[PDB]
Amino acid sequence: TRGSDISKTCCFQYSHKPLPWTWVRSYEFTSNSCSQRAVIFTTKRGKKVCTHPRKKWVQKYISLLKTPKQL
Repeated sequence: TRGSDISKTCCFQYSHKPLPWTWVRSYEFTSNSCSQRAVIFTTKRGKKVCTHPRKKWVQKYISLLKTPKQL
């Protein structure tokens, strides 16, 4: 919320593994202009990782890291 709100960058590689919540912070969906829509999980080190929204494990990390409750 107080880092880089202008991080509208696309993604490409997708990690397939449960990241250690100890180093996880939040997440963020890619932009619509990107040619490959993908979710992203941010860690405590400041490194945002891209991932696929299809994988159920990712849907569990997004709802857990933070719920989309913004109108």
